Amino acid sequence: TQQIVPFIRSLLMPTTGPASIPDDTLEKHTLRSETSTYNLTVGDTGSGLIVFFPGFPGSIVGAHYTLQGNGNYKFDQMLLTAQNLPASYNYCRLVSRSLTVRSSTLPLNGTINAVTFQGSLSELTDVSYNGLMSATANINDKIGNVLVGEGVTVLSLPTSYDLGYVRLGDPIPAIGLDPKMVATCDSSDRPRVYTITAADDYQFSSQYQPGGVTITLFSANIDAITSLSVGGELVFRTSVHGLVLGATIYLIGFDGTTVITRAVAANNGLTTGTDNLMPFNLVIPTNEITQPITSIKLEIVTSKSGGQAGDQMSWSARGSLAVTIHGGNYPGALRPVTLVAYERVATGSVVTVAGVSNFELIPNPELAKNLVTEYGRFDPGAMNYTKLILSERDRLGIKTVWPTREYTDFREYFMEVADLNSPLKIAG
Amino acid sequence: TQQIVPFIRSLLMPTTGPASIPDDTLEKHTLRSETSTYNLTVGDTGSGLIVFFPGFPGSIVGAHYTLQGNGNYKFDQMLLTAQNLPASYNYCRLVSRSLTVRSSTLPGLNGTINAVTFQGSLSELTDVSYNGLMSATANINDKIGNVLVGEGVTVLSLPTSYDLGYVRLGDPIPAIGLDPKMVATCDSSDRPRVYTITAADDYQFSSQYQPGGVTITLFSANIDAITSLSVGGELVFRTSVHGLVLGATIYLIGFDGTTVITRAVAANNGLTTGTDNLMPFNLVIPTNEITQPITSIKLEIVTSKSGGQAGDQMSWSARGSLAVTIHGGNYPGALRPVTLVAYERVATGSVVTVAGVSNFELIPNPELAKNLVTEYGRFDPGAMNYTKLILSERDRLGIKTVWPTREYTDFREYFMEVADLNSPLKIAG
Amino acid sequence: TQQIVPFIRSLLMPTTGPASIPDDTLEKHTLRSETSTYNLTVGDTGSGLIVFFPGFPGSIVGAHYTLQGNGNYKFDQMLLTAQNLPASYNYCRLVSRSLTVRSSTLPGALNGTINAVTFQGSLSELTDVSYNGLMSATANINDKIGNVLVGEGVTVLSLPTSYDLGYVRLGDPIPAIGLDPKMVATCDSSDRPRVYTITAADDYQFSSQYQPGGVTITLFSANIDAITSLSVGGELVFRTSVHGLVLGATIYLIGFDGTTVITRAVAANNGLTTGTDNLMPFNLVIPTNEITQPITSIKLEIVTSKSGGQAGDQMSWSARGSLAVTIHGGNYPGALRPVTLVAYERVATGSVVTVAGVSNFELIPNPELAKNLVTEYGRFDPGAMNYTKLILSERDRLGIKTVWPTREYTDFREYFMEVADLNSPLKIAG
Amino acid sequence: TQQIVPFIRSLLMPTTGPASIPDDTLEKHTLRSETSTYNLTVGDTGSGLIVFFPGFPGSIVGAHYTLQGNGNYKFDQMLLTAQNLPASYNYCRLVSRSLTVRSSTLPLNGTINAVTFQGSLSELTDVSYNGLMSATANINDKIGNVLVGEGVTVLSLPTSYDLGYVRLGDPIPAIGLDPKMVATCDSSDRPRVYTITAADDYQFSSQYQPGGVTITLFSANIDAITSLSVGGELVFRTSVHGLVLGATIYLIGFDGTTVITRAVAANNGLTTGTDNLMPFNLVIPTNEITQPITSIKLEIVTSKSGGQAGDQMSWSARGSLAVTIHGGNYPGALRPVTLVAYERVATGSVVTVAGVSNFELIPNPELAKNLVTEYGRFDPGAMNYTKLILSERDRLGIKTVWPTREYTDFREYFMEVADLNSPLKIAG
Ligand SMILES: [Ca+2]
Repeated sequence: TQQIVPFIRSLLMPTTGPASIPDDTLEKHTLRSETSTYNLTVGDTGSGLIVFFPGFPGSIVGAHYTLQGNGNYKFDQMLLTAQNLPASYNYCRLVSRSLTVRSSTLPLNGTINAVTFQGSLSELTDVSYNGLMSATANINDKIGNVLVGEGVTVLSLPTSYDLGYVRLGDPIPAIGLDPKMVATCDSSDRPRVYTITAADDYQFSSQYQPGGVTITLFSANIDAITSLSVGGELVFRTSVHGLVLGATIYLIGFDGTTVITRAVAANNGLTTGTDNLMPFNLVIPTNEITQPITSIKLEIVTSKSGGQAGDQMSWSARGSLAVTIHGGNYPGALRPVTLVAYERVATGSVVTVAGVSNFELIPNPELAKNLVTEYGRFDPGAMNYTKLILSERDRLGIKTVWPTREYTDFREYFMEVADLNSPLKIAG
Repeated sequence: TQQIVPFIRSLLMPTTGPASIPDDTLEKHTLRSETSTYNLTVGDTGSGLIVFFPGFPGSIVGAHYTLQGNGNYKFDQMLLTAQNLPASYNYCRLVSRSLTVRSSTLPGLNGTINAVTFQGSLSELTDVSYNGLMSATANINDKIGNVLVGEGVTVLSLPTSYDLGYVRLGDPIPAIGLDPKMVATCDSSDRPRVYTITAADDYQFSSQYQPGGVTITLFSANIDAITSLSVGGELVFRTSVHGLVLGATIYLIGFDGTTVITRAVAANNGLTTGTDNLMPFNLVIPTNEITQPITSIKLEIVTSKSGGQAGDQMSWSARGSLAVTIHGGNYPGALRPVTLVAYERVATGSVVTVAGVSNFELIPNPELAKNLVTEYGRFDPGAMNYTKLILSERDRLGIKTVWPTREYTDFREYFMEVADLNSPLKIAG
Repeated sequence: TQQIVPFIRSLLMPTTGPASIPDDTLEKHTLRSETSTYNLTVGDTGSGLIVFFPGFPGSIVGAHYTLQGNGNYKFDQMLLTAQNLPASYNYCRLVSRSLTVRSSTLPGALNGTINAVTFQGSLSELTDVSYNGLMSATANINDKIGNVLVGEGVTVLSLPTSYDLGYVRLGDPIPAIGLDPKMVATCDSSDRPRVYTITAADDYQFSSQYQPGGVTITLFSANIDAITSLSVGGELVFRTSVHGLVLGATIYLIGFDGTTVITRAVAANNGLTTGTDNLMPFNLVIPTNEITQPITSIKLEIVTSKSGGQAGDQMSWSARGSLAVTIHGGNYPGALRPVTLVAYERVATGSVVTVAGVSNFELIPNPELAKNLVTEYGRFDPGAMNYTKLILSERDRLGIKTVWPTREYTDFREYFMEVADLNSPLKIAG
Repeated sequence: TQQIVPFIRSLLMPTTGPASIPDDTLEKHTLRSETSTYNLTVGDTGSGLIVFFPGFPGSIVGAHYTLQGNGNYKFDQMLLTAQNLPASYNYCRLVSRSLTVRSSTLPLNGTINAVTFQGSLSELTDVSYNGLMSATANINDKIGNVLVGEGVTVLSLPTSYDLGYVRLGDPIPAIGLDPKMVATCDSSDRPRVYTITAADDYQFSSQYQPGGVTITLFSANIDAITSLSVGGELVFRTSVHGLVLGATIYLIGFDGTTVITRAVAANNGLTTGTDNLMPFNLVIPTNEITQPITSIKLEIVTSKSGGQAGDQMSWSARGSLAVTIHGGNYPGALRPVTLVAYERVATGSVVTVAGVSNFELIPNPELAKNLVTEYGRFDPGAMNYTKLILSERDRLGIKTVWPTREYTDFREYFMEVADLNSPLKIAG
């Protein structure tokens, strides 16, 4: 520390403002802060979960779920940046981010457990208040039973530097006959791909039914916050004449709710002694994803034209599908997740979220006319200092989740120099 | 500056030759320069536009458009590297590049130049007129106005990110096939760009019967492509009317409004009542089909009926989104920064001369690799820090992406004041 | 060199253990070593080829092929890491790797030599893979070694092809339930895909007389590379003047040994209508587990038959379209790219060619292991990367090879690594 | 640089005058400069090509070709030294050379592309204005789209030192009955040899023709500016009686034009069941070569004494030829070539060439009576300095082809000491 190092200051105290990442990604950019402010209402059980995406390169900060009588979560709302970055910028990179979670009202209130998990949302094996505590072995990535009144601070720590600029989901110039037409340029670099072999000569056998017989061929945990696509093909064989197949893909939210439902093939006759192809050509736009996607499943309906008492409908199925979630493997886009769980909070009280997110940004064409961009400030040793700090993360006690009181202490313990500027004022 | 720093020299004075980028991308490579030389002819209006892709990792340097009586641009030709890199190399990275635009011959001084570097791809520019260019950036060192054509302009490529991966060039891959016109390449793929177009969300179509059908343009959207791309996704059609037949075509439109590529996506396609009718998109567009930069995509649909009469009212509902993936499209330099050089008031028939040097890190193809030694880059510490410092002070140093050539020449000699032979190595021991 | 530099030590002497790569990719990770041990049996010809993927970010180390009487190679087995990384970890980055190849046992035989090269391309890109032909795959003298005695053996050392690489997703199983026992769901290496584009036809005219059973053609064949999952997309469009033509089409993915690895019917029994486009879409996804050996080429066959049929019937169609073969994470440096070939010949039939290696990784544990596996940011030492850059910059004058006569590598180890100095007065400090 | 180094000065600024090459070739010699001055006229297409032989040890500097409507070149003239060195000197060595090409009149004018190619003229795969640019990979051996008004400077850079003295094509004392008798002593050291196996049991078969049937047995690219010879033998076998063979060798110029035509065997009966020899004993003197030779071809005429409708004439041929071009492999004699191409220059305008060539020379016997010769000035470190400079050629930007403006700048940037001579004038 001398004066200090703008980047370290920004990284460890994001509410302080942005600084350019001192890596090798030399783009002309501009630096911005976006606040997040939410007043969430506590449900009947007095318990709930905030899912944060600490590294998300853009306006999505997290999602809030209330816990219900029956032990299920129920989606409340997305937690966003104050304004929608893709409306003004085309490219983006996360510099630093911190969020504060505490109670503000009562109609004192319970406790908080928090973890930073090194995987995407659907990968967590246990998301209960208590179960959170073992999502990492890292002591500085979990905090237990912090009083809600005092609150918790979530600090975003890096998962890789020299990251590319991410395209935001920015609207692209387009005209179309449909009012509800939407055209964007999506986060794409570093896609995540899931491959699901749904069937390898899977035999299906069942008696006839008016209305048909529905099965769930598979269900698989995947993650998506933004646009994705499904490709691939199932091949069906049969000895039985006049079978008609229906198939639907469901994308399921964290709360078990159907987020998206897409008929992949409806009313589709099967021919005897031939391959019957069922292609998958799904594109799911960002705006359709009303809450984080947590799993994908495929249902198949089998029915017969004629039909009787005992008819026995049978088919064989083979094939694999590929689920590409665009930009999904970009560190921060899905990957690190910070869960903040609260319980025993009085029903009707307010859980207050306040955060600052800092970005390197490239303006969209209209803003670029009035927004000057520059290469980052050069200070050598900024990156080495960051590397040193992170290297000593555990001995320094630099947490991703803090009791706010402890984070406040840390701020003043660190940051003991901010020294005006000695004789520039008297120099010459 | 001590002696100097090969990379800085190469970056600021590309005509000087190549140097390895001093980042962390440690590959065994070889360093090469490729010249670009063009003598472009000025059209009737005395006005035109050169689109440069200053950061393009490969042989595509830009494109020339003439401006026409009716105010439209008309494509002239691609501006390329002297030789086709993908014929000899498989992987590539741009080190540095500069280009010069000026007039040489006058027919039996000519006008002015405006230039900008725009931080987006070609189709993203809101205004591409000679005058309108000047506001594409707010950055004073990324625009230059009313430079005399005789003196000319210098385009200097400034970085948009280091630690970039090697890009696969569009290199031919060994292949045999029954078709003479068969082409197999391995394309720039890393860092794709993806556009998502929701063309319809229960869009109702309604119209009276027509012999030959009724054609509509469902959507049109600005996209960018110079190299291979693909279109995926699906539209779903519903209808109450029997015997409707659908035709659908995708058009990829050039900067000059011209159709570059036209692909029937579904021709003659009967719609069944009370069911989803699927129209999949499985398009792959190879690089060699893209004769000029793609600027927009549109989809037309033809609706016709088997029978047909006077008043028949054909109706359908449509739902679905498409995804346009342009391979390696988000790789910084591949589409992103664009430098426009516009000229006007140049006498018709005069020559606008382009001369450039492009510098590359390259990996040879298998046949060349047998005779082309590759190495890790020369190590000099502080090269990257010095680059970072220079760029950090870009504006106070006045390091432009577009220069009046005279000012760039001055800068060269102002900078580069040491190139000092090599003092007593010659007398050492 | 002072003490030394853990990373350089790991890079140049991988059997020594792992160290964090001193680049800018700051992830909380853990460091691990995985051994590779194989005892390969020499075939009838006394000759064979080991294909190594020195930079592979994961458990695939290489593949062994024996050479046969007829001059063809025949796949033996994949060479892997001791345990399957994707079963325990989700993300991975290669730190360093070295492998040893030597004779250990013989029947009865005093012959046997190794030629080896590191080729800066993927397997299918090599123009000549014969024992002798290897020697010209690079011009780099420190990337080839010739006629090393098999008894002494060869050392393959993995040298970097780029730092600041992203973590690669391993082919890790993803939680899934399904009606099929043989159901498999993974999250694959995807970042940095490789894409091949094949224009299979541009108004290609087909013409042939009728045949019971049909007339099969190979429309195209193209060299591609795949070790892990890939997909095929695109479309062919067929036109015809002849009524009642039925088309069959199959894609074959062919192994290095000319053997069919994967065969997928793309369209079987498919009637063509007169005066219209007839679409043949490609919607293929090939999962990793189906790829039993490295894929070296792709070909498409088309069968043309007619419902009726007679003596002279002349079946004709026109075809247009291109396909795209995406191999997931294929362009990630190391995934396909550098290949080291170790060829042996004149080894006595029935003798053992022994492979021993160590691979070092930066790893992120899967959710179950993450509960008990502490992860950290890498040890900071400044000048580690500069020192690496210096070393590599002077690679040729230092004689740092990717393929060594083992005896020469051993000498190099002791020539380098002349300081490992205990730790002077910490023991007496205060 | 101290004062400077005469040789480096001469090498980098040839217009400055000659200096002795500081190698080990210690001959008593004399130093001379010869200018080259040409005013070339631009043809109909406004386009043309100047071929320079930058290293030529003697009076041949280059050749000018105009480009024609049909895309062919047409030879204009040889570009020579001001006076014919072989008339006055017997031996010679090139020290340094520079030439300038620019427009001097109009009847504003076009552009120049230039390259130095490390091979002889006929070896260039592409000689078009645009194609030139890829003849080398060396950035300092090519220059693109230089304005003709400003012009280009060609600088000759070494291709080997410790070269022998070359015999010029000097006239030798001789008397003869023929007025047109010419006797010279030619550049011979380091011959270049081409070997052409024209036939290895090549079967010829064709129907009879009054006047015969002519074939071109082979055509091969070779290079010659000065004297050459053709040796070797073809052997013909046949089953057919009364066949008569004619054979002619053509040496073809760069412009596709026949430079030299020599009947090798005219009217030559073939005997059945025997080898029929056709020897090659050609000597081509320098003075017959009116423009650079670019290829050699051999035509054979086959005719029959009798002759009818269908007669079928057949022969088998075997043998190889050797083309020796005297002194051809002497570095500079054929080897490096610098091409200066211009286009878009107005028809009728003058392209002006001005150059200086510097030589080490040994006078002919008559001049030797009045021309003092000496061993070169000794300065140690001259050669090391040259080696250093050339070793750093690319970082110093020492080009073989320059935009003249850039070369002029270089001259004044270099050559910053030429310091009179401080107190010799005041010494003692
Ligand atoms: Ca870096």
